[PDB]
Amino acid sequence: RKEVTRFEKEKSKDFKNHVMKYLETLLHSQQQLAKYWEAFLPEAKAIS
Amino acid sequence: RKEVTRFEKEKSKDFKNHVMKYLETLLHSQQQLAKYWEAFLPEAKAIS
Amino acid sequence: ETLVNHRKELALNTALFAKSLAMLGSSEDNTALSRALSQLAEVEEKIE
Amino acid sequence: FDLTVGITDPEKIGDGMNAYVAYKVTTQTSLPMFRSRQFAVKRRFSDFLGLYEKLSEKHSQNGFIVPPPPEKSLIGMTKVKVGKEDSSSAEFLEKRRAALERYLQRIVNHPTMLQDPDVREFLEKEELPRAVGTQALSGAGLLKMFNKATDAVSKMTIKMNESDIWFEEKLQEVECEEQRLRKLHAVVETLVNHRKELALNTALFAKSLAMLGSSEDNTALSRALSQLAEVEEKIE
Repeated sequence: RKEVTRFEKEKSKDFKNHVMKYLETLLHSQQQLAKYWEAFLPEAKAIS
Repeated sequence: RKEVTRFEKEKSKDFKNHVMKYLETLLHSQQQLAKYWEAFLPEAKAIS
Repeated sequence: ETLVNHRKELALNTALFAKSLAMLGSSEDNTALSRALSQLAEVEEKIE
Repeated sequence: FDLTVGITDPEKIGDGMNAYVAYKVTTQTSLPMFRSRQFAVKRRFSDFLGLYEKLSEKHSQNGFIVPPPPEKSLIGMTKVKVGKEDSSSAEFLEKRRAALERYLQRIVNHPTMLQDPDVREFLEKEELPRAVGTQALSGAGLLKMFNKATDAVSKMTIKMNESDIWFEEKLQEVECEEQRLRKLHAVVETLVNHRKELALNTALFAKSLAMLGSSEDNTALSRALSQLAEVEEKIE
């Protein structure tokens, strides 16, 4: 009982870890994609 | 002389064609990446 | 020719990325996880 | 409580097959079971693994799970996912560090068994911890092999107990789990196959600009393609 309830809380914990890796991929994708595509924006509004 | 000057203007023309394909890839990449990443922005600022 | 070789199986790998969500349906079913992975489905389909 | 380590000190003794590193561990958790409250230890990869597997045998005979360390000595040589202990010297050190801190977080993840004083004092000091741990003493190996051969014959009637009410979920998920991990890590090996040559294709995309330098040289085209160079490098 102890180690399988440890398994449910540990599965919750590392499911949270890889899902926060997924939404962390979403977050650094958001900020990276945003920052270098707005850096590409003036050279898109001008000649590239 | 006629056909090689045709080759220089035709090379200029289709170099312009594939380079406008490159900057067209840049353009549709800009507008597509912009539109669906700003569509992903509210579900990034909320739960995904 | 190497692009013709591996881009098709790359597209098949994106199809298997979509089928990995049914593989997650063969596992714990949490709707907060399910919205994230179903959103990632159309993300990777747009990217592909 | 507190676990913030710094994995440093790549003390290499041999290169290639199963490199052994006395790496730094910055030991947090300044609770009063920890004596000095601020200390950092070194951990030699030949030393603490065998003693930790001894302690793992101990808390296995009273009954617990082990956190998997960076593995070696027939555990890290026989089908972890592929193998290649030769590669655990210079490039998969980051894999060693990653699974190492996974191991450390799972050490933290047993707080009822976190109050074990001997392993706390061993990870609390840097004493070159008992270098006989690199071992080959599998005389119990064939013993548990024919014990497994006996259990595979005589598990059936005991499965019909109240154990079934607790095991049917684990059996369903381990069947679905082996199916999904077979498919998923097959996708991972195909990813290892083709992402590297994809990166090489992006390198050839960069070399295609020198191929354009072997053609008409217009600076308006050149700025666009040199901008696309760092575009595709950022994307890659």
